[PDB]
Amino acid sequence: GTREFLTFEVPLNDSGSAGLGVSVKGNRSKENHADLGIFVKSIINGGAASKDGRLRVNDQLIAVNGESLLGKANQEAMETLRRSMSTEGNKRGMIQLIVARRIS
Amino acid sequence: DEDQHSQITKV
Repeated sequence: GTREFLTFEVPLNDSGSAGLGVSVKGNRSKENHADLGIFVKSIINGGAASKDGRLRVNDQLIAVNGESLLGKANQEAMETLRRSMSTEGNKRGMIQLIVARRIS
Repeated sequence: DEDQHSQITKV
């Protein structure tokens, strides 16, 4: 019982150029070699994510702008959020986010 | 448990 979902709305009115203000990186199963999703590698202390006050490194992504990523590779997912954050989420000024983090 | 071939993407 050390897992909790986190849905956040990240405004990038200014970060629109930086995408949002975070570095993403996903893993891959050891044997299955299947993408294990993306994880916040490093949040730009200043971007939209860091300003949101709800984004923290080591947070696994599940859905961005109402678009799940579990149905795609890490690179595809990070790219899916990239476009979703700089094309659909920015359109209004903020992108919807859904990440899962373990209690630690 | 990565394959030592990960990568980061600035978003």
